[PDB]
Amino acid sequence: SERRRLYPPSAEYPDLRKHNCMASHLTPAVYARLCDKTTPTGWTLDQCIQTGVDNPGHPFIKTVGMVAGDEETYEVFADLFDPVIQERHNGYDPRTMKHTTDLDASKIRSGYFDERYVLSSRVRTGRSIRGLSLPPACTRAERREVERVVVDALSGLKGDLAGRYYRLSEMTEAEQQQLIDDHFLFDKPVSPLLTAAGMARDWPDARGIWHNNEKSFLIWVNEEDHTRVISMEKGGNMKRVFERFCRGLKEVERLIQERGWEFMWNERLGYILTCPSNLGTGLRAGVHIKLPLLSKDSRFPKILENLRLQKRGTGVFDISNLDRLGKSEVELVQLVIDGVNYLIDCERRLERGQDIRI
Amino acid sequence: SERRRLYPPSAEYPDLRKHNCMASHLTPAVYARLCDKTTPTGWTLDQCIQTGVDNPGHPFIKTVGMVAGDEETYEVFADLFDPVIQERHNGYDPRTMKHTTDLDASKIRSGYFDERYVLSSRVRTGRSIRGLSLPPACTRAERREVERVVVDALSGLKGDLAGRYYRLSEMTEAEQQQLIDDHFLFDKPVSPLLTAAGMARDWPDARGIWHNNEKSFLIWVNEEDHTRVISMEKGGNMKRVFERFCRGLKEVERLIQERGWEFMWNERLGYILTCPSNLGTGLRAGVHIKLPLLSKDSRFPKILENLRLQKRGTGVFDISNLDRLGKSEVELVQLVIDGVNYLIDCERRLERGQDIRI
Amino acid sequence: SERRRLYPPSAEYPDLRKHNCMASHLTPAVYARLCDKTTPTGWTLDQCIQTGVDNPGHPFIKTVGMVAGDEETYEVFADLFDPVIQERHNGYDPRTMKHTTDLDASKIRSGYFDERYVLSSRVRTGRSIRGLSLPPACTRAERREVERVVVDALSGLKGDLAGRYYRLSEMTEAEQQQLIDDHFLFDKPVSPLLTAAGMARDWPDARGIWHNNEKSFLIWVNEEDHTRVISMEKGGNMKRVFERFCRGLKEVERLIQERGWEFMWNERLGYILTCPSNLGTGLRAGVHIKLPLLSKDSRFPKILENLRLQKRGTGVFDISNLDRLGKSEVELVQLVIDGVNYLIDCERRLERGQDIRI
Amino acid sequence: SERRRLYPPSAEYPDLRKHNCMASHLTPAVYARLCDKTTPTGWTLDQCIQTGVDNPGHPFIKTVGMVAGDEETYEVFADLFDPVIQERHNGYDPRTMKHTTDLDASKIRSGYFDERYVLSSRVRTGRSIRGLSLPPACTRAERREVERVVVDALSGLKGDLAGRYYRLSEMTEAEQQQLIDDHFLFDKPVSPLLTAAGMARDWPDARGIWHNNEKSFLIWVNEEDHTRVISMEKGGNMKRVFERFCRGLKEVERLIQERGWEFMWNERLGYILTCPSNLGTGLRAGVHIKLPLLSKDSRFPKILENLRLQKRGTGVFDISNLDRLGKSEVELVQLVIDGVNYLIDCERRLERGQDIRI
Amino acid sequence: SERRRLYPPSAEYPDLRKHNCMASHLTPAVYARLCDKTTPTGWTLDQCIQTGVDNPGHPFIKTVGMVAGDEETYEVFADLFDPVIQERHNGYDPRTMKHTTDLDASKIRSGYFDERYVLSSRVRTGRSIRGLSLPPACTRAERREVERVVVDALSGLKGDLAGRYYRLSEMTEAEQQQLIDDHFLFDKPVSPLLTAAGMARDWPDARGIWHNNEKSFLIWVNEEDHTRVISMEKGGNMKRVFERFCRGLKEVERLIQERGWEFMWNERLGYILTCPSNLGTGLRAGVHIKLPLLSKDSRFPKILENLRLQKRGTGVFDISNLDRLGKSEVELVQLVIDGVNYLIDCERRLERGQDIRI
Ligand SMILES: Nc1ncnc2c1ncn2[C@@H]1O[C@H](COP(=O)(O)OP(=O)(O)O)[C@@H](O)[C@H]1O
Ligand SMILES: Nc1ncnc2c1ncn2[C@@H]1O[C@H](COP(=O)(O)OP(=O)(O)O)[C@@H](O)[C@H]1O
Ligand SMILES: Nc1ncnc2c1ncn2[C@@H]1O[C@H](COP(=O)(O)OP(=O)(O)O)[C@@H](O)[C@H]1O
Ligand SMILES: Nc1ncnc2c1ncn2[C@@H]1O[C@H](COP(=O)(O)OP(=O)(O)O)[C@@H](O)[C@H]1O
Ligand SMILES: Nc1ncnc2c1ncn2[C@@H]1O[C@H](COP(=O)(O)OP(=O)(O)O)[C@@H](O)[C@H]1O
Ligand SMILES: *CC(=O)N1C[C@@H](C(N)=O)Oc2ccccc21
Ligand SMILES: *CC(=O)N1C[C@@H](C(N)=O)Oc2ccccc21
Ligand SMILES: *CC(=O)N1C[C@@H](C(N)=O)Oc2ccccc21
Ligand SMILES: *CC(=O)N1C[C@@H](C(N)=O)Oc2ccccc21
Ligand SMILES: *CC(=O)N1C[C@@H](C(N)=O)Oc2ccccc21
Repeated sequence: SERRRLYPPSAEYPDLRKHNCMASHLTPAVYARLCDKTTPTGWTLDQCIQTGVDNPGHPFIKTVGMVAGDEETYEVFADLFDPVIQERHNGYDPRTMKHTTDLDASKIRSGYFDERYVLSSRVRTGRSIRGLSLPPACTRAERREVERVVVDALSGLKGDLAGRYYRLSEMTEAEQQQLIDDHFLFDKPVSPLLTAAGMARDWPDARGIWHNNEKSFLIWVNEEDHTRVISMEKGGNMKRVFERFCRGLKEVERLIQERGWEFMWNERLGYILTCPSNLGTGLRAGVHIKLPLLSKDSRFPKILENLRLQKRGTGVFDISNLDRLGKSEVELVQLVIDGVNYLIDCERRLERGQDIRI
Repeated sequence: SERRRLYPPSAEYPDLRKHNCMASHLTPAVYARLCDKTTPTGWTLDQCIQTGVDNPGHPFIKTVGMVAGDEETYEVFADLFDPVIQERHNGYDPRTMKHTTDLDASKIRSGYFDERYVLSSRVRTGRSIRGLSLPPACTRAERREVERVVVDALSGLKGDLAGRYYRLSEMTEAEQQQLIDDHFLFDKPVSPLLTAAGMARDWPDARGIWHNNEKSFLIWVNEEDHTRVISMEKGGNMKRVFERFCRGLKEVERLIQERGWEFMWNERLGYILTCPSNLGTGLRAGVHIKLPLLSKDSRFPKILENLRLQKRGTGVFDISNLDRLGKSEVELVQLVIDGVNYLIDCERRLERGQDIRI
Repeated sequence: SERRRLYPPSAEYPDLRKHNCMASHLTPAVYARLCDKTTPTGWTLDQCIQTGVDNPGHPFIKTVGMVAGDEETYEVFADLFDPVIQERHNGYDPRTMKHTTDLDASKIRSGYFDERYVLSSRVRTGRSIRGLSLPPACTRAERREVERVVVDALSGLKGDLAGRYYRLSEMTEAEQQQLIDDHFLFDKPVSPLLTAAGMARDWPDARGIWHNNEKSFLIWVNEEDHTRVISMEKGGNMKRVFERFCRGLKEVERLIQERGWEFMWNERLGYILTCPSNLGTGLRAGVHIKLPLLSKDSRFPKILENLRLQKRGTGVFDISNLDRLGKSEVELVQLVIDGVNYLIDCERRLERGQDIRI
Repeated sequence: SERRRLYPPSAEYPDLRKHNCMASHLTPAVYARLCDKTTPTGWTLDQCIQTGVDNPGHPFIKTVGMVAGDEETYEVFADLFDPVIQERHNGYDPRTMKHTTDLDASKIRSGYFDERYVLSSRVRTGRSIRGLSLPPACTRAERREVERVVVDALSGLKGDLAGRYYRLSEMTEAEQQQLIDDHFLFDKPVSPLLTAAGMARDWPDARGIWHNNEKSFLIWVNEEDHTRVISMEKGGNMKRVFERFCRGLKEVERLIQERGWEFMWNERLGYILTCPSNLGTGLRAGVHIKLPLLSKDSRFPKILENLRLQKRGTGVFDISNLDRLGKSEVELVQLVIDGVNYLIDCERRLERGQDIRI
Repeated sequence: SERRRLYPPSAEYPDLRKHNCMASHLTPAVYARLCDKTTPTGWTLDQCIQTGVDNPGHPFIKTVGMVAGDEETYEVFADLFDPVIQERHNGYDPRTMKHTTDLDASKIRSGYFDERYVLSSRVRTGRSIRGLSLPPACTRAERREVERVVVDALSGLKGDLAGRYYRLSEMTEAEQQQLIDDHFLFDKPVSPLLTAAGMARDWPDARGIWHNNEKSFLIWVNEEDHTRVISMEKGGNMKRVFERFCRGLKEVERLIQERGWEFMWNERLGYILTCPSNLGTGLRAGVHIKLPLLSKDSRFPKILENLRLQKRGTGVFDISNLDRLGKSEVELVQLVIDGVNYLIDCERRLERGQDIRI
């Protein structure tokens, strides 16, 4: 009979009285409006907000609290994501503003650093294959398809960017631990965020690591995104690292389109990834820095805020950029270079004169 | 989205903690089983049990608490009705037992009564036109169709059983009151049972009374059933009353089938009516009796139970038969005749010697 | 087979030849147009107009004659309701005009009355929970859900507006009668209007009364609407009564949205209720007045019409406002205050000089 | 399997190589376009054109060659009917032009004729009840419903226009023949045109004739349309005939809307009837005329064409108007009056001087 | 909305109060049961019974009154046809009994007649192509397909049974009349039975006559069935006529199956045709006889009944067999031969001694 009554959407509304951006930007009207929508692959709003709902989030710590199951999610649930995307990326408006992508290593300047605290340099991005559900919603078949596509493409790389693909299922635990310690691998997700998002399913099936012979170019397959590209260099020649990064990414993309596959990408958001915080470009060019001359400073938190830098624990700190949506890859790399140059120029403990220089 | 959850059937289960036969024979399993069924016309279980649920029923008073929206109901909701029908009709089992219908006025004997307390004699039955929803569920169009069919059929009656059809909408209030007082009309339903059953809808549209010239043969159209046939006689010659009743009913049925209409009827239940208490034949042959020599008796209620008689208030009492399902019309009339003959014979106040004679 | 023919809509058209606003504003074209529409929950036009069709209405008495089964009704059947709403609320046009709601007790002035005939003061409004069918169409599950939501919300009230919820099913008949006499309860619906609308179903299941300790703030749950809020004061300090009313209503609404529920509300109509006469705000601020110095007046009905006041029997009269749609709550309260001030000022029997003062 | 192929629409195209307006205005493109459309009641193009296809039509005789099964037909198959309607009604364009209806008997003048050849006067129109399929497609139930509606409405007529309804099924053959001879009945359809359209189905069930006591106002029920209204007068006082016609038609329409029924009517076409030739108003005001002074004239057909008159065989000729769509009823009646006045003024055989006077 | 109510089937029941086998074997229960069924091609019960309903049938004349729209009709509507088939074919029971078909011309004996009244001899049968709707329901495309199949098949005939196909649309009226007079053509259907059955649609499109050079073997395409085969001989050598008939029929069937087409045929009924009277074999072997020595006999109708013969008007009488279902073709031919031999043997007017000899 059609006279049976459904649960009112308000009955399913989460209890967000002690939470922290989905919780603040989710309202009864929005949930009721989106309670019945769904992407063509079956993704639904509750699945998007499950990770945030499960984890209330510690005070003073801002977490997005949602994920996307496929490309169509950002369109179907735009009314919810858009405020979150805007709040995350310091005012960027997905509805109106547009994103531009450039990967030219000629524009960059400076590049060379000073071997004082740079230690190492790295650049990282993510890429999702179109037509395949994202890790939060991907099934075993889709995950295996992503792995096959990426592996077959990378097999065609020639020259310096030529290496091998190692499957987690076929790798010894000791070797995996050694690679993790050497910063050349990813660990099994254990924090509540990933598992609540449902991205540790079927571990370690269909997760792998492709790295070049020199180990200066790595690609994680099915860890947080369909592909996570990394260009590393145990030094401070960010120019060369970014050059290798962009050229290898271009070659990988060319090989992807050769077989008929395309990276998810649209003008409003750019490259599409799971975490809305990683939308835009996904670039996280950064470096490692030392504790002594820097830890005992006066007000570096304000300095980092002024120069748009993100400081986190190594694994001595790690300094990178904050926002990926909006600015372009070359812009973000230049910003990081200028910020680290300022940091290593005004680090002087021999004298004083820190200027911040917003 | 198909992920939304319906209200569990147990959520809709009525609160029958202070009720009296649907309440005792309705259980969570039955409601859950039938919570989704429905007759082809859209009748549902909640509609069937609404009248009983609304009225808890006074203690010591047994009411069915149920109705049917059409014929298919008794099939669709048989798992629920059948215990109620069996409990009502003192053990009759609809599932196994079968019903037989006869209307021969030759079989009856005796007939003539004594003008002591008989006063008046009456016989009543009900009939439902197949293909049309019953009064609880009938719409305006179906009610008008029932009225048209019945009126056109009765127009063809000739001879003694020839009279006129009076429409309630075209009848003065004073005339209606006079007819009601003369026991030749039906009043607007006001008791909670009928209104809760939803049978007072659109009153007085499409309700009428067809009566012969002598007013000894009446038919109420759309009051409690599609048709309520009555044969009256201000006397005690039950033989003649039943003869006229059966012959007129046969003629009316013949005229009904002439135009292609059929009375609802199936072997298990016989003629189909709204109240499950009226199933079977609907016959309620009875008479009116006096107070003085009778009310002051010793244990008449036991006598009535023993002889299978129903005593109610006139409008001095009214005595008739109890059960309609099972026994046949001739059987019920003979039982009533024998019971009233016993009552009048063993009414002796001049002496004693009541024998009950179960 | 698809060759079977449906009943033409004109066949179902009611017989309104002796009725009084649905009958005047219902025409064959409108019924034919809306004969097949239905709200997503299954509400249909015939259900809306059943209450008016059953009750022809006494001459010179204006009754709306229709009800709404849910919010979408006012949209789906707008072509029928809109003329009715406009005729009821003295020219307000739902299609074009818009409604504004304010609940500020600072704007009100005067407030204090004279203890001559004021006796008592009261304010009343209604509120419907979104996502749940209205009482005319609500099922048992939806009614229980409404009761649970309201009770859980009111449990969070603290301070002066803190009290208890009493369930009808768990309340003695004598206590209920005493509360009714004290004007602190609602009686079981018995008028034909209520029952024909199907709002007495399942009585008294899921009907309750929540009142504060001082009994100056009451809330009827599932009597005529999902919630009926009342603020009472056995005096004439309308200012304080309205202050308590608005602050308590704001707190109740806040607690409602805390759990994810929202009151039905749209700009064109404001708060959505069953009777179209109660649309807009539902406010009926009024007072009780005495008979002697007032009943024997010259042309008080003209005075009430001029000052936009409604006078009805107590249970000495009750004087309040007429229209709720259009004017705002503060506006209506101020109008009532000014009207009663005029009445108690121009009540002079010591002398004459009534001015009406349209 | 869905791989099976339907017959191409061109396969069903009729063989119209020796036909006469459907054949000229039906083309392969139109048939292919409309080969799959259908009115909600199931009417299809082939049904519309069946009557024209079966009857090739004699040369020099123009017949419409199509009919409509219901109102929606004229909308659904407008691409085919519209050229036919325009060609029939001498240039009227249904798509752009609009129709206006008036029935005032005050506007008419003259009226009185000369008892030379007028003999008798008559006016005729047709009317279709909305919501019921037209005779070509109506089933038995719909035909009976039309008859019931018309009979119940006409029962309410009072005064001069009060009479009786006679059913064909209950009328003797001799009486029917006498009525036909007296021009007070219709004969069983036998022409191939009628039967090919399927309008003689179930004869004589549900066909009747309602006529007033004076027999000056007749109504044929279910002969060519749902209703055919006729006002007759064995004389030449066309003014009185038209007055009675219009007033009786107004009363009948009022009684129709009283019960909730409406005549089919839309601005573009006016009153909707089966034959597209009868669209617009259906008025055929005319008279009977004699042979001698008129037949042996010079160029009578030219005079009729110039004056917009239609001359046909009585059952001495019968002269009326040609077009119904476009001009209004009063306009058509005035045109007929002027034409007959001119005919009876220029009929002079005593002398010559015919002027035609286009 | 799904709350709208269909017309009850009893509303559509025909008015058969003055009819004659469908009318007697159609009852309200059967019509109600079959009111919604339909063959896969859309044939419905009302279409089947339309021909009988329209024509009441003269008293003392038995007509089947129904037709079939396709092969599946006899199965879908078996509950109605089966009593009619049984009543028509003197007790044959389609449900239980089975039909056997033989066409061997060796079994027949006698054959040669006496040139006294035989005059001419003829044999006729019908055949329907499987997968194509029967003439009552066939569209233009299906009719053209039947014509194409039959013509292409007959083109392959060689030897004595070689001739030409003449299309009605391409044949002069005078030639058609001459062929009709010579008993070598069929006339345009005009009887009410045919037109009511809807088998004169689109005349003369797709109707033809294929005849051999000697004109002793004819085939009517799309006149009453898809194919009507006839073998004629202006004499009395029934043996040769039947031999040619059976051999030509076998050759035609072989050519039909060559292209992948099959004659409709099932064991219960045999060859499937429109009129249920023609079911079984369709054989009507007969002869023409003279008036003088035969008309003036004593009890010829009794003789015809006893010998199972049918006498009808020529176009002097025509005598053939009565029943086709049951007995086989050879059986029917032998019965006709024996009956005519008896007739021409006991025709003696020179003396008496008629024996009837049931
Ligand atoms: N500049 C760097 N130099 C060396 N190792 C790095 C650098 N940046 C990141 N890593 C390594 O990457 C690993 C994971 O980094 P993570 O916090 O997941 O970055 P992301 O989230 O951008 O992938 C760590 O074990 C860390 O050692
Ligand atoms: N034997 C009788 N004599 C006279 N009137 C009777 C008799 N039986 C019933 N009636 C009349 O029938 C009316 C309604 O009876 P009711 O209780 O409705 O019987 P039922 O329910 O079987 O129709 C009463 O007003 C009563 O006067
Ligand atoms: N100003 C008032 N003072 C005291 N009691 C009141 C006042 N207004 C209403 N009531 C009480 O409310 C009860 C029901 O009122 P009702 O007519 O239903 O108003 P509404 O329809 O607006 O709820 C009555 O029993 C009456 O005593
Ligand atoms: N002016 C008239 N006077 C008398 N009888 C008339 C007149 N006009 C029509 N009739 C009668 O109407 C009958 C049918 O007319 P018909 O040709 O069907 O007109 P329509 O098609 O407009 O109904 C005829 O038998 C004829 O006698
Ligand atoms: N034995 C026969 N000899 C000559 N012509 C015949 C004979 N039988 C039938 N016909 C011709 O067949 C034509 C139509 O016959 P019909 O009554 O339609 O038979 P059926 O219905 O079996 O086809 C008639 O014109 C008739 O002349
Ligand atoms: C930013 C990110 O990678 N996130 C967002 C974070 C959250 N819900 O706030 O949790 C998860 C879980 C799994 C994968 C990615 C993230
Ligand atoms: C027996 C009868 O007519 N009933 C049953 C009774 C009940 N619910 O127990 O109430 C009603 C109401 C309406 C119509 C019939 C009955
Ligand atoms: C105005 C009101 O509260 N109404 C309207 C009234 C009518 N039909 O005119 O009937 C009912 C019935 C139940 C509840 C409310 C009302
Ligand atoms: C014009 C008219 O009344 N027609 C049209 C005519 C045709 N097909 O040309 O056929 C029929 C048949 C029945 C009723 C009316 C008409
Ligand atoms: C027997 C026969 O050929 N029939 C049956 C007859 C009837 N309805 O009784 O009518 C028709 C019409 C058309 C073709 C065949 C028959």
